[PDB]
Amino acid sequence: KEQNGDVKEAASILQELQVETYGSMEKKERVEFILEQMRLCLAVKDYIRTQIISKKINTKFFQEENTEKLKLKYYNLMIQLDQHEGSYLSICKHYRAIYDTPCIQAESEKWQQALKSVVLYVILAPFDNEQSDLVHRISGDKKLEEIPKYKDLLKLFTTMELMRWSTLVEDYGMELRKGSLESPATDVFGSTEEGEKRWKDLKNRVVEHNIRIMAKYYTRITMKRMAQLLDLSVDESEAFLSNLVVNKTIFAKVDRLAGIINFQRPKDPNNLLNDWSQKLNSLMSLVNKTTHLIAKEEMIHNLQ
Amino acid sequence: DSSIMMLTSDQKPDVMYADIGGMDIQKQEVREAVELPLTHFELYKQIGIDPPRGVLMYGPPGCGKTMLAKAVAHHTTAAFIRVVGSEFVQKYLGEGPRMVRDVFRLAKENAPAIIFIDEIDAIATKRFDAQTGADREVQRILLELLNQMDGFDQNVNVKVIMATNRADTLDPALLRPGRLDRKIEFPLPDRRQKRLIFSTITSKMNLSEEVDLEDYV
Amino acid sequence: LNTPEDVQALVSGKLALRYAGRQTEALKCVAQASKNRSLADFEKALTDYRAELRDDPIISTHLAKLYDNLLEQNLIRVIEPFSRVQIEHISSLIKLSKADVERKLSQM
Amino acid sequence: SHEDPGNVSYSEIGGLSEQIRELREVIELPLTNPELFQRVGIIPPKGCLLYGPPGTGKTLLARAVASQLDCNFLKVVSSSIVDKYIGESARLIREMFNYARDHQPCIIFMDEIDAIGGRRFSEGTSADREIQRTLMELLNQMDGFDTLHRVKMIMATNRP
Amino acid sequence: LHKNDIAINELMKRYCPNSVLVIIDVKPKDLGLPTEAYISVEEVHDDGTPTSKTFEHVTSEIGAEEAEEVGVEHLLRDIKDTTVGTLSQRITNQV
Amino acid sequence: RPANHRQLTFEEIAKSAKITVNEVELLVMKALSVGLVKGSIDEVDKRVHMTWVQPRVLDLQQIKGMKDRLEFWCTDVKSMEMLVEHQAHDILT
Repeated sequence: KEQNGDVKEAASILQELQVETYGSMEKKERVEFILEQMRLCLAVKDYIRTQIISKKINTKFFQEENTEKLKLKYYNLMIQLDQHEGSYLSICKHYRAIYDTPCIQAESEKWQQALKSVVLYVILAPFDNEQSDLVHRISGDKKLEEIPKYKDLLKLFTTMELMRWSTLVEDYGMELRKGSLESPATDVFGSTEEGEKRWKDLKNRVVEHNIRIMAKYYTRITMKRMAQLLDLSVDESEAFLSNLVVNKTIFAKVDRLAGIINFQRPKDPNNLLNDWSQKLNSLMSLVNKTTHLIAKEEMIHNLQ
Repeated sequence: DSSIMMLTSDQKPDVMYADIGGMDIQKQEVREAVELPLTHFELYKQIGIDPPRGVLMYGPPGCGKTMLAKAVAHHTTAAFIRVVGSEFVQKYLGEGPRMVRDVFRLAKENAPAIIFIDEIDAIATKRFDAQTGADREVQRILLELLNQMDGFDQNVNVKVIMATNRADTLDPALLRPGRLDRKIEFPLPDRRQKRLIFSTITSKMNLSEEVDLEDYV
Repeated sequence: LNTPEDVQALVSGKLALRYAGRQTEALKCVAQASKNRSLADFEKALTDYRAELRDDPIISTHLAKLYDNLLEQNLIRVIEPFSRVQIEHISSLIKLSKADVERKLSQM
Repeated sequence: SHEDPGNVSYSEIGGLSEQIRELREVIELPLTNPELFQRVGIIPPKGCLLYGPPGTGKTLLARAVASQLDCNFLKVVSSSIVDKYIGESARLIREMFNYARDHQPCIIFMDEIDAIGGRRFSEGTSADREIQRTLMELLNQMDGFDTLHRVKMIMATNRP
Repeated sequence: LHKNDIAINELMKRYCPNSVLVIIDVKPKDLGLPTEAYISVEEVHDDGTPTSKTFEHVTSEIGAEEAEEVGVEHLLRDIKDTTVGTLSQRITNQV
Repeated sequence: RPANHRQLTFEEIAKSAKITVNEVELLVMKALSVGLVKGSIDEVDKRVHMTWVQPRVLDLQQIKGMKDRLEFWCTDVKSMEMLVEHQAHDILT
């Protein structure tokens, strides 16, 4: 409080944390004091000092059940800690722990920004199983689908609507203008920092999603028509597909001499399932056609 | 079955051959005794050597006896069996015979089985019960051990090794060349294996950047 | 040994700084070139100090760091081909050294 | 196993100076965080020996923090390993550990390390290596060769 | 099938809800398959009548049980299991 | 269209679809995402590839397809099954 502290005041309190843990019985005073050195070491700019002291934070469990919403209200401070130094799967539990204070506050402003901060981070999360059910867990809010950007956001989630990226840039660059609510748009888009890497993460998502659905929908395709149908440039697809091959999880194929490129099976090594599919699948359905067309013969021969 | 059975399934002892600190005496000779004759058997053929029966390692307790044995178990090739000498002795004054029955029939039941016997106590069990103070008991299980030491086949590929610092309840007929031939006694420390082992133990602890360890060599 | 951090820390040692000179400059430049695996830096500061480079008769360790790095470089450059590949696909994807840094890949 | 009672306070008699703090380090803190020891790479503190007087540092004043912690507090009075079919000793060592490591940070507690009814003789006739091989297979399945997942040994005796 | 089928369907459903009747033949010289199985559900129609309990068909099949051919396969004696390669599949082909 | 042409052009698509030459890729990839057909289109020449589909009846009461394919196939595999019998005449022996 003298000079609003510094690193050397923080250097006092960091050795004055490890002593003051285990002497007496305490649950809450260390939490509502434990906020202080974490908002110090976020301003010490290191963020691995923040993760060292986060390794000091996480070792205290049973932090729910503090009576009269006392640390549920501290959850705004714990997310204020874990805002920057949390990656895009840390933001999932982060932005679902954001809901606990507006859970009973009903709050048509801070629960409204709880709605927007719980809607605007699913795309930020990578392509994983947790995306695949978090899109169904954002399914279940009541006034979030009143926001048409939730309709746009669920519209991005199943083949993403083969579109122009800048139209979605319109629809989601309106959100920094939108309302008094601006901080989810700050955290995702209105940042000249990690949020600009979230802009480029949305770039990653749109070209990566063109890969995700079109790598199913490829038989033969030209190079530059792809490159301009990826909502981006032609020669820039050199780097913009070298990243998608250090993605290294799609086996692919390209030709630069003729442009005919292709994402497909490893070049028909096993010819069997053509025979198996046709004969077994369809023609055993056809030998079932005997078994159930005599049944439908009995259907029509009810009245015949 | 052998202590569970035949290098009890999943257990690497997780002591690296590289984790051993410069034992160019120990590693080379133990390699020649056990790790080599499984591989280059035709050189033993081509020179007609009749390879050695079993190394007798000893020395100070903690210069890498059990470490080296468990490290050969870590980097084994054949059917190793980990055996502690008296973890399963069952007051049969002469269960060492049933041990060697397991050895025989399980080394030819498996691939040749390499069996190290740790904590050599298998002569002196706890229900010594005869006339004088286990003179003829310890002596009878020693001479019994000798009886199932002289006639394996010279060709039953079982590597037998002993490691304690106590050859006093052990018969000095076990030191006749032909049975426990290889004499190796380990150095206590020495110089430059302080360098080697001071380097190797720091493979995981994270070394605060100038706190050096040549001073301690 | 492939521990370049300790090469840095032990040219930073006190007796290395007691008997410093030019062969330690060769060791430090080759050390940083191995620390960052820059093959151009490696070959460059290799050729710069040839009179001190003879005193290691094992240039095979050096050209094997070249070679044994170039293995996994052509591994990450034999899987990178099927995304958007360029001029020859078999000659000059290899970091465009001059045009003919190979007879190495083809030699392998 | 689970006849094991507890104390109605941490201070059932008194004298908790090193007791609370050092027993707290030897049990509870690396079970909360193994990565601190994984800056070094070693298992958790291999366990003190509560020796001293028979009854202020032997069986009483042993369950102070145990009352507070309540994780895997079993009893081993170490007479149950000296068996009938004498190789059931090591089998019941397996039955001790392979039943213990469920409550995952385990409390290996052993009052009266060498306990059977009566007194003990010396290094002559049969007051012998029962204890040594039994105790080395104990130490075998305690640490050294075989253990798993932040199990805390606690030895507590002065009788043997 | 006939019209009384739905009446004994009405009474067979009150004993078991998912009941199933069996159309048989007394002399199957068939392809062949053995006797039939239905399923009685209510789909009523596109017509708007009171409830139509029209007989839907269950695909019928046959299982097996230990010790139930002991004398019968002994009497036939014409049992030929392992000959697939000349006849047992050309019968299926023809069929 | 009377198949055996399944890998085909694009101008009939851009003519019957009342769409242009350019907007057939949106067409085919969105129509695959709908779920009435599942064939991965040869996109390099705008060449169609198709799968399972939903019918709207054949020749006016299905005369022609039924006869000339179904009964033609009937006598095909029936008579060549008789030929299987003819060469397999006494291999049952």
